Amino acid sequence: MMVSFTARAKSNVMAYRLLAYSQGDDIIEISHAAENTIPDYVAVKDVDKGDLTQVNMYPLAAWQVIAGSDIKVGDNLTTGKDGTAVPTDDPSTVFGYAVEEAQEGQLVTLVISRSKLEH
Amino acid sequence: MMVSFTARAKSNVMAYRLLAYSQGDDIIEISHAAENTIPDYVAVKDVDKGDLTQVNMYPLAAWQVIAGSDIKVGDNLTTGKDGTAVPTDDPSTVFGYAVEEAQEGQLVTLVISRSKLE
Amino acid sequence: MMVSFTARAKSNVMAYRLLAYSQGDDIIEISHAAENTIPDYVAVKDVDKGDLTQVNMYPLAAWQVIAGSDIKVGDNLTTGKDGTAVPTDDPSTVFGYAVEEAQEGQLVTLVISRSKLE
Repeated sequence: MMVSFTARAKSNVMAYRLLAYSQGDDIIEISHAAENTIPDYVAVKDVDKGDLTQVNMYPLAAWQVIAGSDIKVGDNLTTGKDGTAVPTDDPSTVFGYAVEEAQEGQLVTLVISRSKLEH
Repeated sequence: MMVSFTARAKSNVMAYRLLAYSQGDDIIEISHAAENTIPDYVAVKDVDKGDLTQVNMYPLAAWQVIAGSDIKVGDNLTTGKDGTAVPTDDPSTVFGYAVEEAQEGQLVTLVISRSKLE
Repeated sequence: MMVSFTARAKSNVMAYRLLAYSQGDDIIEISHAAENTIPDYVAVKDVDKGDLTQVNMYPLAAWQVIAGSDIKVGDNLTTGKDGTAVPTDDPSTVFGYAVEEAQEGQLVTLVISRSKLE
């Protein structure tokens, strides 16, 4: 159950980083989601600025994202720098919670959820 | 692993049209979502009025629907006629935005507002 | 994609009951969701208090859950007692709506939704 569309990278996109969709010229542009925002989707490949890319979207349950800092199992997560995922406690910016442990730079597996886990 | 349910078409349903769920006697019913309403899902096959179907619903951030008129990238979309997707200027009726161009009758891909990301 | 992780039961958990997740000591802890709360998932097997268990979470838009009382198609559902699903009128507590009927104690199928049907 995959749905695909073509996009243009408006800035360099690295694999396993959170993505924002934006209005380009006759095309959707993708870029790393901004810090402390709710992402639109997640990248699974690296795209160079200005290149076309096929964005394949899958049913939502869990995402694999690079950790922007140390993440503990059960942390609530928001967007960090460069489209990474980082812990937060601001409920209005949470988009998921970690179910694996990850040091900064490692791939974290998170469950998509706009509600925080009770700590 | 998928959790399915039986549904009955309240009226004739066409593949890749927007659907609304409604209560029936011992059956959830499906029909094309009404003009300018927020849809519940999208049909995968034709279902004649009165016939049953197994709904295999996925939580998606993007849908593919038949365009009811010409659509430009980024247009905000609501339900048109016969369960199609069309642009609108009324924010309270929008359920997603187009991520590609489509002419009337062409499949259009769109990104949903009311997903697990809302 | 689905995810599989190892959790610890904070309390006794029964098959097809609503679950709440909480943060434990570098592990997710599970227990029956509390009455009138929004659950995080549903158990597929009994788990004794203190035991580790393998949770497999799939991309599902519908769940199967034990009914806490008689449920009719279209009922908006919240968490009842002992992790069961019951009808409710409080919009703040709804987590889905029934798409099949179920007597108390049987399995009901529901579509996940923070909004009431219609």
